[PDB]
Amino acid sequence: PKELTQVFEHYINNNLFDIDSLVKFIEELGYNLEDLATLCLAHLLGYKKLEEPLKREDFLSTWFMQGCSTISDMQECIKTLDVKLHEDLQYFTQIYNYAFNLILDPNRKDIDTDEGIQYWKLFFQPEYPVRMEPDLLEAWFRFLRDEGKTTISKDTWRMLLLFFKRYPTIQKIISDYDETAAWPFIIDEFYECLQ
Amino acid sequence: ERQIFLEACIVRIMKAKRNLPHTTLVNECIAQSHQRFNAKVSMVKRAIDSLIQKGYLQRGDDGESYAYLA
Repeated sequence: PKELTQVFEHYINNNLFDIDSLVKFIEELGYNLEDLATLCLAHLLGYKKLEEPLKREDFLSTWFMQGCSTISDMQECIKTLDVKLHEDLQYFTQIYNYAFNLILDPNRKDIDTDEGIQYWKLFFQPEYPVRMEPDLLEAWFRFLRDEGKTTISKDTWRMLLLFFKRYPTIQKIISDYDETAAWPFIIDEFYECLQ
Repeated sequence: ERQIFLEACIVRIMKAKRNLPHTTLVNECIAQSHQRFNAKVSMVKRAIDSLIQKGYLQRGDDGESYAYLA
């Protein structure tokens, strides 16, 4: 499809579709790099880590798989993904987990709490599939910044989802949270932090 | 500062067993875990985290099981 290879050729810098070209591309579609939709887009084109170059054959291949040929088609596609992120708990989970490695520095095994909280603010919004009292999410952040926890591991990360899914209220936690369970030690410290 | 016997203990059990439920190991480890002294289920848990982070254990999909990596 000539349009596809024409679009890809539009946002290229020094013969590459690098990070600065992805930024200029999603913004034309109406988004920002920090948005959950970009996570959706990244995941579709099959990124492994955000700053890593996107191969032509990869771009031309995914876009054609969907049935897009215009920017207007691409924009239409992401909007569906972003909506799926709000209605399908499977996709939400699948993307939540996919996010860590993307955000994650290859020169590291953990992400900094700073960067994690940013994405948590978006992921756990009242509107989304994992509904919870905004007071709890505020709690977790308060605890993270006070006990001086500066980094978060993939395990903790993938486990906090399962956690908030079982417990949507600071109430329900104090009620039956069972500290003799697989919840990572970090969660227990949080649990002990409540009072 | 010496929860180290504990890590030593888990991998010993996890190497031989190769896959367990959280509760099983958290208690099975405690079983042959005391003997040098009593250890709270808090402590054995932090070991798992330590090993999870070192590369020894990989948490199962369900979220409540551990698997011994290479």
